[PDB]
Amino acid sequence: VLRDNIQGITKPAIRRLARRGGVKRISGLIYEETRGVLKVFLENVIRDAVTYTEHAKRKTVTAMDVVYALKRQGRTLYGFGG
Amino acid sequence: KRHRKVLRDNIQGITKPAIRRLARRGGVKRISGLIYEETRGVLKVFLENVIRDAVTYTEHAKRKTVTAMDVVYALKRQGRTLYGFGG
Amino acid sequence: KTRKESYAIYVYKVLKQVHPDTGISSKAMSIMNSFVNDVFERIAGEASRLAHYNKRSTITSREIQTAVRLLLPGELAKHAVSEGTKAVTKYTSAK
Amino acid sequence: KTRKESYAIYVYKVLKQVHPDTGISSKAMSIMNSFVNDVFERIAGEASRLAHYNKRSTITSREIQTAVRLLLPGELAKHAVSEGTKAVTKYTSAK
Amino acid sequence: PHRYRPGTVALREIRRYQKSTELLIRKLPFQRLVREIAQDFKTDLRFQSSAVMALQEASEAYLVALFEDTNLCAIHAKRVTIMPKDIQLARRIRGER
Amino acid sequence: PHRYRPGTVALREIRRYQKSTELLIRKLPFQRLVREIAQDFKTDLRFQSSAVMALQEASEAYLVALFEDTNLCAIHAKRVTIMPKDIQLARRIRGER
Amino acid sequence: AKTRSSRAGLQFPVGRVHRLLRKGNYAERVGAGAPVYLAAVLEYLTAEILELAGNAARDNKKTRIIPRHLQLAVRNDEELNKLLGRVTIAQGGVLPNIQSVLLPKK
Amino acid sequence: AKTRSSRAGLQFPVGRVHRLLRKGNYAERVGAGAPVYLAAVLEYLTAEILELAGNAARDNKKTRIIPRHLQLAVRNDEELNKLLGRVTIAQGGVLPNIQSVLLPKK
DNA sequence: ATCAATATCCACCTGCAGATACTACCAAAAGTGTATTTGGAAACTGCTCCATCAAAAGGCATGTTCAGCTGAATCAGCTGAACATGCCTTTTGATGGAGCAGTTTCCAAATACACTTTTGGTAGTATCTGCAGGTGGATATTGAT
DNA sequence: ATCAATATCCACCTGCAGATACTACCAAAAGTGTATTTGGAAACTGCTCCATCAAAAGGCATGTTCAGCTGATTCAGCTGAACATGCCTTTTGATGGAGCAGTTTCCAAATACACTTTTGGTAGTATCTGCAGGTGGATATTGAT
Ligand SMILES: [Mn+2]
Ligand SMILES: [Mn+2]
Ligand SMILES: [Pt+2]
Ligand SMILES: [Pt+2]
Ligand SMILES: [Pt+2]
Ligand SMILES: [Pt+2]
Ligand SMILES: [Pt+2]
Ligand SMILES: [Pt+2]
Ligand SMILES: [Pt+2]
Ligand SMILES: [Pt+2]
Ligand SMILES: [Pt+2]
Ligand SMILES: [Pt+2]
Ligand SMILES: [Pt+2]
Ligand SMILES: [Pt+2]
Ligand SMILES: [Pt+2]
Ligand SMILES: [Pt+2]
Ligand SMILES: [Pt+2]
Ligand SMILES: [Pt+2]
Ligand SMILES: [Pt+2]
Ligand SMILES: [Pt+2]
Ligand SMILES: [Pt+2]
Ligand SMILES: [Pt+2]
Ligand SMILES: [Pt+2]
Ligand SMILES: [Pt+2]
Ligand SMILES: [Pt+2]
Ligand SMILES: [Pt+2]
Ligand SMILES: [Pt+2]
Ligand SMILES: [Pt+2]
Ligand SMILES: [Pt+2]
Ligand SMILES: [Pt+2]
Ligand SMILES: [Pt+2]
Ligand SMILES: [Pt+2]
Ligand SMILES: [Pt+2]
Ligand SMILES: [Pt+2]
Ligand SMILES: [Pt+2]
Ligand SMILES: [Pt+2]
Ligand SMILES: [Pt+2]
Ligand SMILES: [Pt+2]
Ligand SMILES: [Pt+2]
Ligand SMILES: [Pt+2]
Ligand SMILES: [Pt+2]
Ligand SMILES: [Pt+2]
Ligand SMILES: [Pt+2]
Ligand SMILES: [Pt+2]
Ligand SMILES: [Pt+2]
Ligand SMILES: [Pt+2]
Repeated sequence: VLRDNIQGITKPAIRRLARRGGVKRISGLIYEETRGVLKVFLENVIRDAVTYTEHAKRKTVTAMDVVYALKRQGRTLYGFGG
Repeated sequence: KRHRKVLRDNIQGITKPAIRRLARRGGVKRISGLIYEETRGVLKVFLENVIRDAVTYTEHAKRKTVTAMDVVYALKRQGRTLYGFGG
Repeated sequence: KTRKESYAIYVYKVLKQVHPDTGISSKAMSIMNSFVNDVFERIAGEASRLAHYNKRSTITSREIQTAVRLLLPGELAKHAVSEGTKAVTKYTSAK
Repeated sequence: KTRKESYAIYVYKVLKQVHPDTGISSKAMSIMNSFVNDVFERIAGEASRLAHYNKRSTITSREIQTAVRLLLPGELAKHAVSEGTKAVTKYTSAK
Repeated sequence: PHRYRPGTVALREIRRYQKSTELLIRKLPFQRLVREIAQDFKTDLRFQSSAVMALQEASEAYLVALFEDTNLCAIHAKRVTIMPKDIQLARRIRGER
Repeated sequence: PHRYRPGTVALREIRRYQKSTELLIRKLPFQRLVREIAQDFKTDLRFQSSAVMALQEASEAYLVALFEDTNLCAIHAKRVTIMPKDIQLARRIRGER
Repeated sequence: AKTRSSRAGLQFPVGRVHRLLRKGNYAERVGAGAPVYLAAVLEYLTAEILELAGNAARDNKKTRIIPRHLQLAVRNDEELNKLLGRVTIAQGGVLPNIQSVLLPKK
Repeated sequence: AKTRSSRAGLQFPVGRVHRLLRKGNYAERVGAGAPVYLAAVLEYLTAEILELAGNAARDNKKTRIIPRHLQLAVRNDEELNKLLGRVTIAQGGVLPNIQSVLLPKK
């Protein structure tokens, strides 16, 4: 019963996110569209965090790596250091 | 110094045809009648914000003259970087 | 082992001055500390730029003041300026 | 009668290299001078931050390289990293 | 036999999830996805637990906010149902496209 | 007596203004607006003419870009006429709110 | 000896703020008042948020401030909201808000 | 006495770039390779834009690059567009682009 | 379709704004060379805290039904585009004069050690309690008739 | 309307994850004092370029007309919400080990510092040239019929 990791972001999970976003009714094609959007979001952020890891010559991505990555994508996060 | 004219309602100096031309450059084909006041409104907000910061830079430098550079710094700060004026 | 500095103790103090009966979870304290680091960076960053623009070698309270004016919204700016001007006077007029 | 530096002559050299019969208007040159400064500020800035994050007091070609990777998109980053490495290698061998 | 009308439970869920702050994606599936995406940038990486957590927080913040804009776009077109073209428009206007 | 149908001159003007780069707002009316607004912040200021020109290039690029977003919001609504609700939507999604 | 925080009449650490400015590469030099001014400003804004975050805690029948209370304080204050308009407070959630057109027809 | 530019085989002024890193207050120390690498990235980027801008000038039967040519060059290239996604080139105008549904008939 | 109004597309075409050219200077870069300090790489290791996995938990995939939403079609009514017309306002080129900015002089303020006292962070340790959920029971809300 | 199903609200209960107080310690801030360097205000004035202005040059304001767009109305049929649960994926918490992070070390490369050479900026004065915008005059594009 093999499955893509992206598909692990399930319809009901996406449905909950939408709900917190105040969405009442959801078209069927939205779930695939959302997974795509998340994938681009994560690629851009992880790419940058990993760049921060490599520069530091570590093999572990630290929270700070991510926080720095977020800060420079203009999506500042509070709660994880820095 | 002896007298200097009073500035009022200059927003109306942004005419209907001027706004229409801007909308054309923006690819707009049909413009509803209320667009013109909305746009003047939006523009005055844009200018207040830019001029306020630029003027702040001016005063900090202790000058009476707002420079191209003051404007270019004000824009940079608001994430609307401008090329072509020493900036 | 290596020293890890945080604004936490001083945040806790201020909380005690402001809601003496109220406490703070770790996670919230972590947020408050980010917030303090973030704002320092923003204000220092801008002060730094102002000094350069004007070909000065020093970041003085004047630069910090203008930085606060450029960065903080109106009412928040006004109070911050006064709080800050107040502390520099108090600091001067004390042996 | 103070001196104002620009990248103009360097921009012109390079322009002759790539389009030998093409001129540049002084407004276009002004924009080009702004572009160069802007990119310089964005790379040095990332470089600055990156060093701090790693507790280093030296900006090296290695900080610049990561800044370049952070700042430039995809294919421009790839080519810039070559051009930079190339010039440093060449420079290392040449004294 | 009892039945709630289409949208009654939806409203009930909006209220519920707008009250709370827990992550709405299951931790493990999200972690695999994070690692797969990272594998394409560097091989054999490990992840601080808080690092994955930071990413989840940021991703869910992001998507929750995009659904607000999306919903305004649906409503602008006089619908109550969000469609990919709403997501698309929100992103284009945000300067993401 | 000859007449182009509504829409035809509009498209002609789009091609026309999309092709050129001159400022579209008259200079002096714009300079006055700048002085009015600035004076309301601080009296007795002067402006280098390049400061005013810099403000104009910035403001016109800002308004042209907003009209593109606004146009997209109207079309999303299945209209071809831009309205204040379109501009308000563009600005809301842009974070200008 | 008397500390500069106490001289300035402040909980926030003037010494630390001073050091951080020097080692932050902001300028070749740093005036004496600047870390004072800056520490004041930081203290103030911290008091402002904690103030409102406290209330939000009380409003919700609670004594310990959590991330949710900082979120509600920030996004219900027009000014704090703008200053943090591009910030995400982890574990903060969102404001309860439903678009009216989505409300059931009464 | 060979300039460091020539040693690295570069048009852009390495001396200048080294100097500006010091005065810019970016770190305590500047490494010898850094202005070399940076001056090369700077020169690569300006070559890329002048290449494409010259093409636009030529596509237009013009001999001098003007601001509109820089704008067509940047906006027509996916990567330069993104790198200067939040920059305004004075006197560049916009790319001709009219939305489908606005065109006449069917 | 064919006819006619009127915008559009070249091609050449003279004036000139702004681009390119030289000859001189020169302050300030940029380079060169040796004396002096040190940041950080290199290498060894201790112990967090990370990936793996077994056992325990509890959310989601599943198909059916149909409520109510979306999008197609039709259309009255009215708003905004085109254009004619009459003329105000902006653009353009010329000029004494405010303020920027160029140079020099000088001390209040900062950097730099050095030495003296401290506090903030950690870590072992034990000690404490706010509140997440559990419960159970009344009460509101929704939907059926 | 009444009615019954099921969600929600509330008061009270309690174990424990996570908040807090208390002690000992030290390395490292943080400060105090003494020796030195300088950054930039001040006091003055050359001189670029800004506010001001008169004449000249072209865009804006207005009102009328109706083409076609918006927004209202209705409707059919398509599409997503609601539904119930045990399979199966995630969660939890226990355990070796990888690598982050602390420590010591030592020199390749940093800064500083003083004469030595070069060059990029401007400024004064000169000749050159690409194209903006005028022209007429052959090729579309549009909209009436
Ligand atoms: Mn109080
Ligand atoms: Mn006024
Ligand atoms: Pt950190
Ligand atoms: Pt400048
Ligand atoms: Pt976690
Ligand atoms: Pt759709
Ligand atoms: Pt102008
Ligand atoms: Pt409308
Ligand atoms: Pt800096
Ligand atoms: Pt040198
Ligand atoms: Pt050392
Ligand atoms: Pt070291
Ligand atoms: Pt179970
Ligand atoms: Pt139905
Ligand atoms: Pt009609
Ligand atoms: Pt009308
Ligand atoms: Pt005078
Ligand atoms: Pt004067
Ligand atoms: Pt001055
Ligand atoms: Pt101390
Ligand atoms: Pt202590
Ligand atoms: Pt103590
Ligand atoms: Pt509870
Ligand atoms: Pt219960
Ligand atoms: Pt119950
Ligand atoms: Pt009823
Ligand atoms: Pt208890
Ligand atoms: Pt000290
Ligand atoms: Pt000096
Ligand atoms: Pt005219
Ligand atoms: Pt006329
Ligand atoms: Pt009609
Ligand atoms: Pt419609
Ligand atoms: Pt039906
Ligand atoms: Pt379906
Ligand atoms: Pt079950
Ligand atoms: Pt172990
Ligand atoms: Pt090992
Ligand atoms: Pt190991
Ligand atoms: Pt290491
Ligand atoms: Pt030269
Ligand atoms: Pt020379
Ligand atoms: Pt010259
Ligand atoms: Pt022409
Ligand atoms: Pt003609
Ligand atoms: Pt003609």
